[PDB]
Amino acid sequence: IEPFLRTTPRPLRLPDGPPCSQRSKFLLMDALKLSIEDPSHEGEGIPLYDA
Amino acid sequence: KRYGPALSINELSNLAKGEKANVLIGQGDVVLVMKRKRDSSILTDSQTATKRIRMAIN
Amino acid sequence: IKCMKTFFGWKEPNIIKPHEKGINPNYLLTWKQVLAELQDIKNEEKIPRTKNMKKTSQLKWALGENMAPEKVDFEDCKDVNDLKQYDSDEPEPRSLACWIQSE
Amino acid sequence: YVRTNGTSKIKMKWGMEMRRCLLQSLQQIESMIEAESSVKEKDLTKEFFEN
Amino acid sequence: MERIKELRDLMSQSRTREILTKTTVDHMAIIKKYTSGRQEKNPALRMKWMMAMKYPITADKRIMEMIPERNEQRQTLWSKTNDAGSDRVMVSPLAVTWWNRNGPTTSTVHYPKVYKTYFEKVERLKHGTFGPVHFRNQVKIRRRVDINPGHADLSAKEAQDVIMEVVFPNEVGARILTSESQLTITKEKKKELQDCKIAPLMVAYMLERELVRKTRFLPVAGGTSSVYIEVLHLTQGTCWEQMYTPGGEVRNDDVDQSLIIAARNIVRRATVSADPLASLLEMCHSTQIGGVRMVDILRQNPTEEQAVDICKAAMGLRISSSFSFGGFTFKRTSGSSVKREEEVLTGNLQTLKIRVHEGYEEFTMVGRRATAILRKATRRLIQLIVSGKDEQSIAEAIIVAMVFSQEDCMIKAVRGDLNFVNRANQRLNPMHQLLRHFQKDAKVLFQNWGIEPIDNVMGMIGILPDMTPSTEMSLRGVRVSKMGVDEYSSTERVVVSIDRFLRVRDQRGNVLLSPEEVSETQGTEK
Amino acid sequence: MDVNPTLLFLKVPVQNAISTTFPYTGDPPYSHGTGTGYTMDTVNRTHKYSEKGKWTTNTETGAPQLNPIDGPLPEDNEPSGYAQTDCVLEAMAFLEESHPGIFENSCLETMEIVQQTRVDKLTQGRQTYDWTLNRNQPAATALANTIEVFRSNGLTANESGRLIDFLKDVMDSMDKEEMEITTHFQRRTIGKKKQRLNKRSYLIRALTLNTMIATPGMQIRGFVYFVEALARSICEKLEQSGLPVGGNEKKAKLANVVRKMMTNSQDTELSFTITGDNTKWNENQNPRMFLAMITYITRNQPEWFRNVLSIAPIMFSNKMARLGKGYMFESKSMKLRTQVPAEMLANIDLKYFNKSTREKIEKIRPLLIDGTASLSPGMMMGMFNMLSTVLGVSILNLGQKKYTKTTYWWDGLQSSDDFALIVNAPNHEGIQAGVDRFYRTCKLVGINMSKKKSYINRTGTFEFTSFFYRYGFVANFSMELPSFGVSGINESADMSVGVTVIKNNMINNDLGPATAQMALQLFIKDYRYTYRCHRGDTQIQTRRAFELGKLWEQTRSKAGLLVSDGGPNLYNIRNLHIPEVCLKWELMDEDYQGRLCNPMNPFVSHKEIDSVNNAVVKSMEYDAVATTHSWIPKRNRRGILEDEQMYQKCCNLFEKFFPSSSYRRPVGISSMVEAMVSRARIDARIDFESGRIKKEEFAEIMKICSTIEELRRQ
Amino acid sequence: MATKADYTLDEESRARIKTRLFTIRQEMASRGLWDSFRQSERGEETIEERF
Amino acid sequence: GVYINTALLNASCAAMDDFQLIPMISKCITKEGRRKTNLYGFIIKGRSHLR
Amino acid sequence: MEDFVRQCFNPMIVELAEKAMKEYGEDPKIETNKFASICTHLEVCFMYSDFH
Ligand SMILES: [Mg+2]
Repeated sequence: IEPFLRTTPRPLRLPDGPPCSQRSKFLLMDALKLSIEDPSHEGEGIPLYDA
Repeated sequence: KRYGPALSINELSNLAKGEKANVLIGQGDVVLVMKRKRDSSILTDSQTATKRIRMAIN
Repeated sequence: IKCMKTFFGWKEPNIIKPHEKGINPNYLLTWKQVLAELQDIKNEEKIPRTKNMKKTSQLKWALGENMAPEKVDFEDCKDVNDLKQYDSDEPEPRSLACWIQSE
Repeated sequence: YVRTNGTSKIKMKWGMEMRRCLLQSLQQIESMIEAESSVKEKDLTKEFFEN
Repeated sequence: MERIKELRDLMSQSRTREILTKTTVDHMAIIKKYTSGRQEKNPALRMKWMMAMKYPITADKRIMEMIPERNEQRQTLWSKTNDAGSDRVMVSPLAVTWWNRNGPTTSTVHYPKVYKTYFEKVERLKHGTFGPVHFRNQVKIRRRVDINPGHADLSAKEAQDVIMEVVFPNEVGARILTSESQLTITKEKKKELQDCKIAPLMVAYMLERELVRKTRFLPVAGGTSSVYIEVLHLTQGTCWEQMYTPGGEVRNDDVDQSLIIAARNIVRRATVSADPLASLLEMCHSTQIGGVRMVDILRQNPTEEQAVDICKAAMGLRISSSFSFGGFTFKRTSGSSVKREEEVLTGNLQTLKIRVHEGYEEFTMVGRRATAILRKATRRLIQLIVSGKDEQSIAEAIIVAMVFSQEDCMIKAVRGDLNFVNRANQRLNPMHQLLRHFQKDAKVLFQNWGIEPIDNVMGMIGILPDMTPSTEMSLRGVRVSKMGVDEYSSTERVVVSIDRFLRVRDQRGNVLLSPEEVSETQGTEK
Repeated sequence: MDVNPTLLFLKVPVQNAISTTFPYTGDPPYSHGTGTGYTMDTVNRTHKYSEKGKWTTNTETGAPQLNPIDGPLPEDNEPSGYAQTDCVLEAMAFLEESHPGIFENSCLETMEIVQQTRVDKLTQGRQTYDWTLNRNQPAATALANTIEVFRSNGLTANESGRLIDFLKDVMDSMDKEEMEITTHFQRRTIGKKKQRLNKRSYLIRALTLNTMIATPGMQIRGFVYFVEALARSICEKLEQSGLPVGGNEKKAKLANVVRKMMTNSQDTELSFTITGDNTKWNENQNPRMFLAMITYITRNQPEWFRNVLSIAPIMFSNKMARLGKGYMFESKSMKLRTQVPAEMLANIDLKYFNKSTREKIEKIRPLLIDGTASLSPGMMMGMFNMLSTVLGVSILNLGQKKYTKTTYWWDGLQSSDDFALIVNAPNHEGIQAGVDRFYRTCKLVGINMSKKKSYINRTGTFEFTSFFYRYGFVANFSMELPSFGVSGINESADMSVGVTVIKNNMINNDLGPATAQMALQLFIKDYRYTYRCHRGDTQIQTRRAFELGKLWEQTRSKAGLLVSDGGPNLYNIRNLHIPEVCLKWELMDEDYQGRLCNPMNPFVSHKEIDSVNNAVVKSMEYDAVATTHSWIPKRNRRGILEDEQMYQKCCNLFEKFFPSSSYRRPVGISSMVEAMVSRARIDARIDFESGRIKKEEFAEIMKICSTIEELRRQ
Repeated sequence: MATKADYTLDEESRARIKTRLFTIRQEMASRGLWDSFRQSERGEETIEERF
Repeated sequence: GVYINTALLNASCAAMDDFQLIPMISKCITKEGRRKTNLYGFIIKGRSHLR
Repeated sequence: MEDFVRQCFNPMIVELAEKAMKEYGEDPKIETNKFASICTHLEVCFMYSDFH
């Protein structure tokens, strides 16, 4: 049994190299959306018409 | 075969007292059955011989 | 106890006309408890003056102990959707029935 | 931003399951709420969500 | 016709004919497990994918004559196609909804009758009563509990027989046609379901669900009745609780009490008899409990008591390797002990012939109102832990445990004679007499038992001799847990030996059960 | 300000907020971490741990084999499988001494199980390595194929219908001099193919583990099954075990052990708890050790029982591990890819493989026989978990104060993979001595405790198989949140399963009221989206929307319609247990009620009882009313059987004549064909009698029945 | 079967014995033990299971 | 993400061997309580002959 | 099987079968096919001689 008392632990060493790159499926904080406040146009609901 | 063509269980009710016929029991097992004539049951069997052999052993 | 012992027509209790706005099964359960407690008393020898029924779920439910609203200051219950003044509403009118005449 | 990506049926299903994330969050706070209620013997939804 | 022509086609081929003629009907269900298909992993993903198709629902050929090809909007309901492996035509959810909105209509008079269980749940909920919630620490003791109220508690075999007679009238096995007891329930159901078009397999499954008993191991903190288990989610929580009462009908039977009384009478009257074994056997074979022979009930009911256990041992069966002492079901858990006979002089100058266990044994006891553990050495009480709702339960449990320990310290602490005799005027064994004596009064023993300090830790508190909580001092090896202790999780049933004296002896030579341990209380036969 | 939820562990103790340390809610969508290289590493490391043992040559397969048993005592802390037979026998002796009669009663129950079991049980396993086709196949199809091959090879003991009969059939097969495999070519024309396997080839195929972790063939299922039955029987009677109990009993066991070890501790005794894991469980469990312990367990027993129980370890001790698909070679110059099967890995140059793979192949070449590596020492997962648990519990039980002869003494649980020791002693020197003795004894028995994954803290807190114990509070996260999406059986089945799983989580999984309400909301939304059954009022323009709109415009009591027919959801913590059709039966309109429940609708299908109102996931049972919304969805889709569906075709047309066959396992001595013949004759006779059938049909039926009789007699 | 077909008992008792044995067979089969029982009979003696 | 993956899978099943243009659309409720529609971007799916 | 024999037949006949086998130094718990055969034998014997 090795004593564990307030001094033994150390931080975990991260790997060195270049900065890591985004890999998400889609944009998260840099997205922009083209908006229509009220889709009251003909044939509403279909994704193509709204787009 | 002598007793006649096999009957369905649902139609056994037409059998006369003590008449014996062929009926399909289980999942397709034709057997020859009869109505009872002696008003007994299978429970009382072996009781007399049970007591007799119990006396014999002891 | 002696008056009860004079009857022997006891059946299994069952509900014919149930309490529409109430607890029907627990009435049956508490009646059964009463009968069983009386038999247990009969089984005793040094019977005291009176016997107190043990606390049971059906007993509390029939009495209403478990249906009694609790107590809390108005500060901690003001924000209740259906918190209203006691139902001081005039009871609904009822037509005259011939059974009181017979009574 | 144009990019080329790939998706598998399992990945699409896991994407459509993201709403379950909601539940997870609640399951970690409610317990805490309940915990304090146990130590206080009273509800604590208001004294937490409105205090 | 179609069936016989298909059979002829099957017989034409060599392999199908060989399998038909070789395999006996007994093994039919064995060749029903030889499926060459492939089970669909992750069926949720498969369903999501399938629903997008045009015709993901399979219907039968007859649909072609009732549902037209297209509706008013010319949508395609059913397609001229067939499934992979059969002639099931392909149809879309549109077909289902069209059938619902415009299909032929009938009377569902039998649906409530077939589905009485679900509608019973509906009624029980519809007439319930609620009460104020309470927030506090919740203790959910774990135990076995019923599931489905409204059951007849029939054995699976009996339920199968009833179903076979009810819905399969002309396909019943030989046992029924060589049977006499035509159960009243069977005729009742046959009358109820006279003209029922529901699928017979559905009817059979529903009757099986309705007439069978089921039990589950759950943590409960309140009412344990069957109708109180179906709403356990609504009633008990980790920090809260809900006052609720079902408003249907309870079917609490009483046959268990009748069996208790019958077994007690049999043992009490056979212990004095010349040949208790054969005598008790003859009685059990020729006795009827409410119109049914007691043998069926003994084989069916899972009762646990000294009288019934000794009856099983005499008849020959498996019983729990434990004894219900002082109203508490005991169970050994660890260690081993050896039984030694000795003579002990009490504090009243009374000599008693006793048999004490020597060894470092451990037991768990579960009573009606408490749960406890006891580690005992050779004639030495080592550790005792108890947890109970009330102080009186605590005290009775501790008294039972200490009398079981049979230590020498309490022997000198006996005050008054121990001449208790049961209602039959049969001398009681020394341990039971000591148990009753200490039940009557144990203050003197408490004063002279043992007192020592205890370290204070969370979750457990001490007890002073006057049976009051304490944190700084308690009795020797006596402690109480502020949290409920979960009961025993399993029981061991082992082969046991029974002597003519109705004493059950274990394979190691020790004794397990005795008629003297049977309570002499009298009840009434419901 | 930077969000850093880990700091939350400065106020909320780790155990209380452990839910935050579990990232995924469900199966992560990659399922990686397996391959042929992994099998090479496993074989190499297993033979490394046992390298110091004796090297022998098997007389049947000719493969080298290793024997670490009774090897030299370990000198270092590296994992060693050099178990001693004498020590394990002494440990088992003490275990029996402290639990007399456990072995005997377990043996009796196992004997009963052996006697009563059936062959078809082996169709309830997972993916299985069909040796006949030399590839993975379903359990049912694999069993059918093995039965076909044995029948073609004059082995029909399994025809009796008993598992032990199938084991005797396998016994007959493996001593056979040659095995003949027949196959059909299903297109274009059909042909036949015959293949002959010598004794050694079939022997190797029987002792192979296809690796995809690995799955043995039908040869070695029954023996391990019976040994597992024995181990389960022994463990059911042990308090310190951790199997095969469920979620609720684990908490009780943990609380019991901790209270027993803590309360019994006096004011002058120090207690500690070691939460630990085993270095490499299945790589250091020598089959010989299990054979020795089974020999001790089955002392003074019938010889047939002893041999049936001893075959499994004997079979496993000379087992072969397959090397999967092979390797992939890519050339960038011509962008050319090829697949090299592992079979030729024995005789392929060592220049196409990187350094690590070169080392693996160099180490594994001497042990490679017929494309399979001989792995005598060590074991594979998922087969001998319970017996290993028994051995662990034995070594734990050895800790009783009487055995140790000194002040220190230990106890605790053991669930094979992980464990939690508890040690009591007077001083910290006593605790150290107790832990040292426990460690050395575990080493001698051949068990290595993961020193890195195992930590020791004063009694009160620990972990055990994802159950976190903190001062009496036990947190359960073994399975985490279940799948609340539509299971995918059908409309009614999915609805019932979702509501029932929410209810069960509330009862057992400590789920909250608000959490249950949100789960119900999410489930109803998912259901409505999936089944195109959106509200009749709402406009979402799906394929089904028009008909639902017409239905809604037709009915009157729109609150009664089912969710799948465009109706409001009426569930809550109140009525989670009520089936939908009942929950709103009273409100249902008369015409909608009649149509929805018309039993002559063509969309209702019922299968055998085992698959009625029950779903396989472990399995769960749900309650629902058989309505028009109980349809069954469409099915999606070298073979020894000429017609894969001959058995399914055969069982069908039995249900026709005898519907009861679907409900209960039919029993009869007459062959089937005569059963259909008699039933058909009786039915035709009564049908004629009624007047709904004329003379021509009667004559045709009797001619056909007579012809079937002649066909079957010949 | 019997010698000369001179069955001592009357049809009723023969039927009773036949039917008792038939029911025993059906129960043994439904309990998954009929096969082993029929197997263990070797001529005129019953032998222990051997493996 | 839920909308993206739902549209992707539905088009994949419905359009097996075509290049389908799938707008990335979402719906929302503004502070004024108006049904707003947002267009993040577009997605083009390749061959969806998935087994 | 052994449990089935114990439950399905009259217990007295079970006792007779047990005694008859124990005469040969056999244990039913090790051999049950012989036990069931002997129980069937005694049952058919006592059925034959009954009610006459
Ligand atoms: Mg661990």
